[PDB]
Amino acid sequence: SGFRKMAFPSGKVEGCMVQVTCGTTTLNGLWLDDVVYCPRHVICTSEDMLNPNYEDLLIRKSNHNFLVQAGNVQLRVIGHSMQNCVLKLKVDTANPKTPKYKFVRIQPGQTFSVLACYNGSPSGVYQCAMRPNFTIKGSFLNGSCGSVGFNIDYDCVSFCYMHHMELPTGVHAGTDLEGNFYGPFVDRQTAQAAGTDTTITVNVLAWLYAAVINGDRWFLNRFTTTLNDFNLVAMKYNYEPLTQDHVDILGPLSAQTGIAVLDMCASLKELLQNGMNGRTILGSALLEDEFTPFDVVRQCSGVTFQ
Amino acid sequence: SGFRKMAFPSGKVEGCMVQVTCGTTTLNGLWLDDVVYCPRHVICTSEDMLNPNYEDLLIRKSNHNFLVQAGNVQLRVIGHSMQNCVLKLKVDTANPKTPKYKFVRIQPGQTFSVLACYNGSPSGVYQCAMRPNFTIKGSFLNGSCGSVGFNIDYDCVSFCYMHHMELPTGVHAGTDLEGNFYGPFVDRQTAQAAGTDTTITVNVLAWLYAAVINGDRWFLNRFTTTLNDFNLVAMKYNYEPLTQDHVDILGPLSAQTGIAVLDMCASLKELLQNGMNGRTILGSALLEDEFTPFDVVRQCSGVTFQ
Ligand SMILES: *C(=O)[C@H](C[C@@H]1CCCNC1=O)NC(=O)[C@H](CC(C)C)NC(=O)[C@@H](NC(=O)C1CCCCC1)C(C)C
Ligand SMILES: *C(=O)[C@H](C[C@@H]1CCCNC1=O)NC(=O)[C@H](CC(C)C)NC(=O)[C@@H](NC(=O)C1CCCCC1)C(C)C
Repeated sequence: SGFRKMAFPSGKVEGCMVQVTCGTTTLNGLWLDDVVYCPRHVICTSEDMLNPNYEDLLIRKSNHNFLVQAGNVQLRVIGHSMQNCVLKLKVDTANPKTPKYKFVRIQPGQTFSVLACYNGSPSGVYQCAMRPNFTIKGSFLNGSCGSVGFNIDYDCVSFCYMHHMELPTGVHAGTDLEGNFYGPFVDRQTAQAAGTDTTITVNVLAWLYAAVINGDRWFLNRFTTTLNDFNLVAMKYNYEPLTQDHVDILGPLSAQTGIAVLDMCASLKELLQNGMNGRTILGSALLEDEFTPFDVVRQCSGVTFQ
Repeated sequence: SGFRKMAFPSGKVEGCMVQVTCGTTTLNGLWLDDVVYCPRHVICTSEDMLNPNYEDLLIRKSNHNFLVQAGNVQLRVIGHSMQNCVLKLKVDTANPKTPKYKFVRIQPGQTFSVLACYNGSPSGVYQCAMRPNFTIKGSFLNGSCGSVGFNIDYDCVSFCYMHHMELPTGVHAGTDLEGNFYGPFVDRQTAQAAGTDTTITVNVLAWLYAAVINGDRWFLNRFTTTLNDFNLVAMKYNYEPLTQDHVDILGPLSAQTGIAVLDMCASLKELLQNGMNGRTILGSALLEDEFTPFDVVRQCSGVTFQ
């Protein structure tokens, strides 16, 4: 038993991290086959980031201006191209540690593991969720750009996020591996408003199901509710509306616990309107919304990866 | 900025996990050089675990009775020995993925990363702390035994924990890699009382320092306190006493924030006696005690590993 914030094993991603240096700016790159992917603002100076002209800055750069180091061995760049907000540096050596990989663009509410790196070396791994406002609540310092978010399915690593910037709110914004930002953000040091965040309701319900599987059942009440009446209450507390698709995704958890989804919604409705009265659920005094139903079933059934 | 529960990169440990099968019982093993380490109750049946005679059970076992598989390749056992509560299976092939490693016995209050494995395949990675009562609050299912806890220092993996059992309280007990249990526990299915847990005070203070570094400063009050008067209040709320050694360990965090340790203790004293009044610190409504001062400085300074 037990339930913990669990991240994917990072071994397959660790073998792909390199250091990319262009002048003074050094950050991390993703070495897949004979291509190194990294944020394009590596070609920027501190004065350029206020309003950078990336194409103009890149034209003044040639292949030798990019210092790519994998561990202690330097990789030679033999070509560079810019795809949206990421640079693609073709190197003369293909990464022998390249795993089976995929480039995916995740949806809001989905989770992924972040491998925080500095100077091409991993610092730690943690689990994140794509917030409804297309930000993430990560842990990034100077030089962390190029760190990637990923999921592992069987033996295939699904790269879905690359870190680019931090907003003064404390949250972080980035792109997919094709260079397209998540949300209305741009890679420039200027005022950008992030929309108000919302609680991921289907993830809270999945977390409550995990609590039942682990023996934390005090919050279960004797009532049921309709999907419409639940969403009217959840909307009041800044919860996303629960769709029938979300009810279907919670199917596996509902059958394992014998608790209908609308019955669990009735318990969540009482938790929102009355609070916890100083009690905890799975060791938390707040409702957790960064566990997908797939995360819950994977941890509660022991799904492994190759 | 930002602060997350962060685990070490698991790549160096992933290359050491194998599947160990003895009859029906299958669990995980740690393949280091030409030795595979695994919990000794792999030689037990479900009826044996009530009161097992491990030496008698092992004498009836020969080398071929241990099926060790690394991925899809079977490793041949050429010798077996029992050291306390772990089996040491000598295999004819030395693990080419063996990293620089060390066997350490951690102290209560220290943290480490757990790589949860099933059938020798990693499922996820998360950060744990050795509770004062020598248990851990992990996430383990059937077949997780053999999963190891570890820290990474520079390039050396310090193995410190191997999972053995779960108590009905929901907590988990295990051994170091020499087979010696943490706490007064034995590897048998019988009633065993775990001592009452205690909040790790120096870790809470380190967590409050992390909050200040990340801009969460509302809890800082204008008062100071003595080390003795703080421990009298902390004892009332089941906090471990703060020693001068703990004050010295908090030195780096105190100098970075300019907040004396006894000043932060005065703020923690007010938090304990008055609560948070519905407010959060680093997104938590409860005080976190599973971050060491070393964990805080590593995440707040970006320490990497080879
Ligand atoms: C890359 O390594 C770096 C990581 C940042 C900086 C360090 C703090 N935490 C991080 O994740 N990214 C970086 O420097 C960004 C470069 C882009 C401008 C291309 N810059 C930022 O992230 C800056 N953030 C902002 O300017 C926001 C943008 C929208 C709202 C106003 C301020 C930070 C603050 C340096
Ligand atoms: C090994 O894979 C397995 C992992 C356990 C079992 C599954 C639940 N979560 C885990 O971590 N360990 C295992 O089966 C133990 C074998 C030893 C007896 C050698 N058994 C247990 O962990 C059992 N726990 C107990 O018997 C406690 C011991 C002290 C208090 C009374 C009950 C579990 C409950 C099967």
